[PDB]
Amino acid sequence: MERKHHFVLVHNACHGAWIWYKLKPLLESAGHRVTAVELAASGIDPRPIQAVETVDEYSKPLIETLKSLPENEEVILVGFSFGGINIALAADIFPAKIKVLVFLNAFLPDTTHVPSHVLDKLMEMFGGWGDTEFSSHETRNGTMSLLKMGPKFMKARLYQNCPIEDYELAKMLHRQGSFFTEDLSKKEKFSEEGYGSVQRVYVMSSEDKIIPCDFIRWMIDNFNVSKVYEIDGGDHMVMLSKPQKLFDSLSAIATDYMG
Amino acid sequence: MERKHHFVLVHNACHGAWIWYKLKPLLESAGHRVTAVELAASGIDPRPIQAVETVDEYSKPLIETLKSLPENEEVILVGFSFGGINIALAADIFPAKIKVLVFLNAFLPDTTHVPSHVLDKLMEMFGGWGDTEFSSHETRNGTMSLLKMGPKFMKARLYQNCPIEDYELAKMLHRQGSFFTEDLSKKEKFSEEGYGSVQRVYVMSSEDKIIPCDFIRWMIDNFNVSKVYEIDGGDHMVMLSKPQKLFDSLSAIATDYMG
Ligand SMILES: [Cl-]
Ligand SMILES: [Cl-]
Repeated sequence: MERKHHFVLVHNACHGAWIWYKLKPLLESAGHRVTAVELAASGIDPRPIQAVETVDEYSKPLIETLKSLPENEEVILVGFSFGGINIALAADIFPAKIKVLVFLNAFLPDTTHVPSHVLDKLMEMFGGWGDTEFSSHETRNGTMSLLKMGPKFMKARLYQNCPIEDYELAKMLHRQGSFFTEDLSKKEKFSEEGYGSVQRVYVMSSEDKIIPCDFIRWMIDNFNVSKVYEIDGGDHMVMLSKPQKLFDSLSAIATDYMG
Repeated sequence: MERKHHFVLVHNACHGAWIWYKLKPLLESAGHRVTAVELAASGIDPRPIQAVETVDEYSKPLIETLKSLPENEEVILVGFSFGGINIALAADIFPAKIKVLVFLNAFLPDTTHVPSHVLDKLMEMFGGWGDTEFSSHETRNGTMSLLKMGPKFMKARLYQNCPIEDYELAKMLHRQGSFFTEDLSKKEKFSEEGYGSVQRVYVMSSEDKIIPCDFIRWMIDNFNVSKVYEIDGGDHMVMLSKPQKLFDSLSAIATDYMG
């Protein structure tokens, strides 16, 4: 039998581990191991976002998950949306624990510009946020920009190809979050020796209404990847709209990083 | 077109509003209004269970939902498992807002024994807690007993007839909870003039492995209902294993209390 892999899955801002509830059993039925991280103030994490004042604090449960792996184990690290930023922060700390980073409908940062750069670029040309609620929270680290998605924005821009049940679930579970853009704009740039050394692929949905295909090509042109996979018909929440096709993409990646 | 109704849906201990993600759109597509309540320290509520020391505090979100209804509106109030206790507490406060109580695989308290009676009986009877973790927390008014479901327990006793994705989702979202047995033992008996005045029906799954079909009969024998509905092949989490059959039962209940 083909050697199986351990996938570590990292969710998007304002969501939680729960988003992987369709994908996780598909991977485990194929014989792979899956860890679905719950970031700080996400899902059922007990902290409010107001208590998590920096991106490193946000990302700590992922760093802990990697720190805790047995010696010499390497994972397939999948980051979704803002999850791309978290996996890049993880790869600058534990590069040798990661076989390949998988940027799934994700922010793909570089090692030349400040770590906020690709978010700043998107926020400039984002289109509408709809009924999304923006608020500020003042901290010792400076002012944190918070957001709470609105349900019309969710339906139109994130979940438009998802079953109604998944949209209802999402309504029931999403939380106020942050993209930590202030904090990312002050952080030291991601390193070529850490992050930049790790193998990376991109998986894009063809109907992502949040992270459009032109912006993705821009990111990749600033920071190349070894291969691009496309999921036809996926919305942004591709693990909910097209879990099987996502499985297929992940499987194809895993067959490339046998070794 | 026949008259539609507002269903207020109340989840079990250690879960949250999310359990209703399948049922809610089935009920709304038929023209009914649904409010899926999140109780305190449940789901994404921001409190820990330790902070909610009394069943009244636990149930506050449900009381608030009922208080906020316009004048003269009446709902079908569905309580699932522990949710039976919550809906009896609500019916003792706002009996006039409730067209009918639906006890869904639920604890069905009486107006004769102390409020904890049916919980205390199940706890004497039941020998399948498995890898459930039991613990205490001392409050200024007494010991509060807590529980955290174990995953094996969940699979065997609650989710055995659910899709594997539902079980994975539940692993991702269940929380430490409580049946408030000490607080319920100290509380005034449920009243005849409030709770006991409201119409009530029971909906039972035929394969409930935590609230056994014989114990349901014992409760109903102890405190009668207008009508009993049975969902064939449902496990305890029948809104996840048999959501269309549950929708059928609720649709039948709405037609008997039509107005
Ligand atoms: Cl995001
Ligand atoms: Cl319960």
